[PDB]
Amino acid sequence: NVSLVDESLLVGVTDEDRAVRSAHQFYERLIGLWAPAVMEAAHELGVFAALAEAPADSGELARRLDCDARAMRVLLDALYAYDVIDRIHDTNGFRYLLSAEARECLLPGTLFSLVGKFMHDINVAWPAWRNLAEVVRHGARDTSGAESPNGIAQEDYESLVGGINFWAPPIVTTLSRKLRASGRSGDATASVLDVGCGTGLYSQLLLREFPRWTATGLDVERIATLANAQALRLGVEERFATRAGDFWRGGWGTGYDLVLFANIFHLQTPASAVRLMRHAAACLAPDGLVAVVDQIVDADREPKTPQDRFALLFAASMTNTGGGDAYTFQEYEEWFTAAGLQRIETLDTPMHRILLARRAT
Amino acid sequence: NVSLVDESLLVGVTDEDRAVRSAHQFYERLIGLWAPAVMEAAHELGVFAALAEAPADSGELARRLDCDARAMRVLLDALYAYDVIDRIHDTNGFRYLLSAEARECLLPGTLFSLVGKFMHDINVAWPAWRNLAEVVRHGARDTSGAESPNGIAQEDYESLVGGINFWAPPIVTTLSRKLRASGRSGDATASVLDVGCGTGLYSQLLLREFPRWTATGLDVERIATLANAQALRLGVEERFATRAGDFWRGGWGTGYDLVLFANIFHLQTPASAVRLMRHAAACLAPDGLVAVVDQIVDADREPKTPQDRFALLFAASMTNTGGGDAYTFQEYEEWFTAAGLQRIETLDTPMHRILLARRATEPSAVPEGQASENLYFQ
Ligand SMILES: Nc1ncnc2c1ncn2[C@@H]1O[C@H](CSCC[C@H](N)C(=O)O)[C@@H](O)[C@H]1O
Ligand SMILES: Nc1ncnc2c1ncn2[C@@H]1O[C@H](CSCC[C@H](N)C(=O)O)[C@@H](O)[C@H]1O
Repeated sequence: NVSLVDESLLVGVTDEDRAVRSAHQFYERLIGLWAPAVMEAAHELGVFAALAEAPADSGELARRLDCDARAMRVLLDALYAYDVIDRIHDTNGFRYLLSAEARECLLPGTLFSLVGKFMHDINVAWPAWRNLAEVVRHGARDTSGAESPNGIAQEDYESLVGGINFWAPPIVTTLSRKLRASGRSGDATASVLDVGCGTGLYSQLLLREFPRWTATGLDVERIATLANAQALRLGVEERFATRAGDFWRGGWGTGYDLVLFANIFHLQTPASAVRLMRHAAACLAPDGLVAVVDQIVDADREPKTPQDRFALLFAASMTNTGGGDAYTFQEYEEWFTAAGLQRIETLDTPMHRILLARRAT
Repeated sequence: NVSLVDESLLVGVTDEDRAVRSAHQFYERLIGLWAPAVMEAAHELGVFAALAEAPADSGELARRLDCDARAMRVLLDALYAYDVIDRIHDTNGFRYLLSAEARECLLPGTLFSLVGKFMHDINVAWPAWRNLAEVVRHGARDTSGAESPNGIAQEDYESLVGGINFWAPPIVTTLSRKLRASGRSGDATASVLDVGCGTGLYSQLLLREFPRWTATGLDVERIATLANAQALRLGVEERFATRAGDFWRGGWGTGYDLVLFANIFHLQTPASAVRLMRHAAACLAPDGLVAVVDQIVDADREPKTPQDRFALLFAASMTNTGGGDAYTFQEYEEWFTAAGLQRIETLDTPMHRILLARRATEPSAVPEGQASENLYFQ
């Protein structure tokens, strides 16, 4: 399906055979470089927007985009080989197009658009990844020698946050099922705090699921603007508010039934993480919950499941961009304890775990 | 498996379900960026050589390599997540180490070392891949409009040729099995021409398989130097020779029983490809064979098999580096016909296909004469 090596043709177990087999497997990993390069170049050239507007043969698309015809065929067939675009082959030749699901992912301004991820890679991640050895040499450390938090800046998040909206629906449906099995129902009011809310999608999907709930997102000015616009598109604006500014300044509020941290703790240092956890505990209502949605692994750091394997890789993505980590269950439990909280649930999602915690006293 | 997404937790019915599912699959493809970055950084830092010398925990490796302890933990655990390095468990914890098979791939100077591929990526391919958009805009067409061959240069091949040695053994095993099944044997004299031989591994492995054969490798002088050294390493130097120079000149000799083109045609334009095929036919014994080993796909260009999917991607790798293609079976058949050859076999290998061609047996359906000549010139 995805394989680039016909492994059925790598046979034997002599030392030579095993070395050759490993070399092919390592080469296949190395050529994983090619997929973001192809996809991100296609984005830069306007390929996806053009295919959505009108399906096209490769020569026609090259003319429309002022590109070389042969190179465009090569690029389009590579995108088809990655299952990113569709292609019809009949007696008239080839026509390239987007499926509805691909359109949602590849065009700007849709709910699940990956354009912000493409742009994050182009502008931030790809130059950093080429310098990874330097950061490993020197450490993700500040001028005083202390661990630094992750370095992705608010202006970079303006793109990236929309590009990670796709994570939210599986996470929110898993969380919502558990909250309903926890006696939290529709028709009862509750207040949510979404710390570092990004576009606000996690909050906004909760608002759709729980029609009497309200939610408040904390994020920086320009991100809060994005989040309010998205709430309006989703029809939950009357129950979604933002509180713009650096969340380290406080002004979070109190009485929250749910405090959500999605994709926040991996940005922290241990010192900043424990502070955030204590802040969260202080704003909880009686019977409130903290939900951490993150790349979380056991201290053994064994890649036993896809979520564990992704967490170990995500830690490298954090180091690449200046700090943070994929923290361990044991670390979260330490932070919970320090904040007077106790972990009560762990739920798996496609690429994350949800940890739920509540006040012990 | 080695998936990075737990796809059992993604639904796929509604339009929103399916968009979310595709976005996770596309994201998984995008984060393929991270693996070469981690592996190539580890090479630059000396990780693989150090682990081969002495297995160590992250903190010990950080000390030995003058790196930060936490960042080294992050790097090594990522390599472990990619199955590139292993663990050995002690009563007090574990160390990282390389398996025997991984050592052969990750250390410099071994026969199957990927180091030359790491360095090709670092020096050439990484920066090119981020400029891919501008190369698609302009194409490989020269100032006069004609397509250019691939632009990877001799200085680049000094690293890359050793870094692709790993492809050769499965290919040579498959080729040799077909040669023997067809009647060839190693206790009779035969001559092989290896055009653009690189390190010479393909013809050197053939020389080990067929102990009375000889082989001549064609390449530029700095690569021929590598090939002669490797022939000595493999014990076949008495039957392996090189001829340095631009192989597009032709005049390759006479009487060759086998003319091998491994990883050559994808570098070509259609014009240079047909010229090479004609040079091959001109040097072939009456019963000789041409073997093309390349990224080859049907004209339907459908990603049905791994080899098809890799070929379509490899075409992009050629465009990335200035020219060439993953050519189709039908294009090779054009070139065989233009050279008086006929395809007789197609064989699959892990990431390639082998085409075998012999001298044609039947004449063109168009009789000799001016009309045939005019068709030829057009
Ligand atoms: N000190 C700080 N104050 C406010 N927002 C912050 C912050 N540090 C990080 N953030 C915000 O935290 C978010 C991290 S990305 C995650 C966004 C969202 N929770 C999601 O999972 O999709 C960004 O929107 C970023 O601007
Ligand atoms: N015009 C030319 N004349 C001579 N050698 C050339 C050439 N163009 C390319 N080459 C050589 O062709 C090789 C291409 S890489 C393939 C090497 C080998 N056949 C293998 O498959 O491993 C390089 O060694 C390069 O130096």
